[PDB]
Amino acid sequence: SLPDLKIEKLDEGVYVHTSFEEVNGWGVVPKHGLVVLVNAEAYLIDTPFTAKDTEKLVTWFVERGYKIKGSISSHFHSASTGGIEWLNSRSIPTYASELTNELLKKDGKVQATNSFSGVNYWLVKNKIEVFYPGPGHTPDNVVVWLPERKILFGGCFIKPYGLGNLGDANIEAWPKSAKLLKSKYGKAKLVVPSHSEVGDASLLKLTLEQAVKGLNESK
Ligand SMILES: [Zn+2]
Repeated sequence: SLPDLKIEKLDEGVYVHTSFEEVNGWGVVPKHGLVVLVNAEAYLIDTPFTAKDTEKLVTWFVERGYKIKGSISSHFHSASTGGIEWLNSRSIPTYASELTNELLKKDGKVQATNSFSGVNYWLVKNKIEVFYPGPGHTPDNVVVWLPERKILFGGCFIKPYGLGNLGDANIEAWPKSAKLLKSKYGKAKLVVPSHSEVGDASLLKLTLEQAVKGLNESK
């Protein structure tokens, strides 16, 4: 029995949702995503691994007066797209970049209903921006920046303590990508990694350092 889905308030209009999967090392590993409340509507930033937890997360907010306006998945792995099938099935708009949908399709997974490309994309005009620093953890990974609170959701592109699974990683490009991220969001007040506790802009530096170390230690 895996731990129960958790939903904790991180900042005004921002919640961190946490779900868990069983791996082959850390046994049970926590996966953090967010929920951004704009007006009386909620935007899911990454989905839980399963339909069960995505449903629990959706209903938690629906029962509090919030309509689910949509979800955005930061990379193709289930940790971020596990709930797209369920959300699609409820006609809740789901978003992913073209690269992500291509990896999903290729992996025989259901794709986001709405796609996008380019370095940056505003999911919600001046409130939720999606940024692509380039390949790192996976070919498609993106981050989501909330300008108002200065919060950066890094998903698993932010690896401040070690890079983890390199299976779909691009070790030679990760450094460049992390440099661009660090220059782009040095102003973040909070950086939310997928598997670790929340931190400040230092996580961008630390991620860069691990990426560099990883490239060096590869050749
Ligand atoms: Zn991943």
